Amino acid sequence: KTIPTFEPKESILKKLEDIKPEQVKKQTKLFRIFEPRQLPVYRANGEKE
Amino acid sequence: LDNMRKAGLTDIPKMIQDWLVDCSIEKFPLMAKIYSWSFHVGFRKQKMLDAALDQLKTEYTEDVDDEMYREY
Repeated sequence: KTIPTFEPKESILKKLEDIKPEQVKKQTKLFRIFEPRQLPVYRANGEKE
Repeated sequence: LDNMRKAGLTDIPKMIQDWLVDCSIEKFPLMAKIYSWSFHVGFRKQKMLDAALDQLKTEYTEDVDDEMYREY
């Protein structure tokens, strides 16, 4: 038969004896947010160069 | 007292309706006697299948008030 699912609001609680320290972050590649791109260029007339 | 009249017995609810006009503790040993003679008719033994399948049948509902369960 169908038993209705009931998920109570909770979270896990650790003691002070087992709290993992912060795992240190070292980066692998540079922080990039801009990238060079190839675009066509047009002269002052409008014609493609 | 109408479910006891459809079952055939008629000398018991005449005893109760003659007590409801009193509602007194002096004649309540008669009303406790009627309740105690009821359990002497014998046990209600039935089959193992019909006792479970009438007990393990229940109707759950997902529209229950979930605001009352997280406090319960």
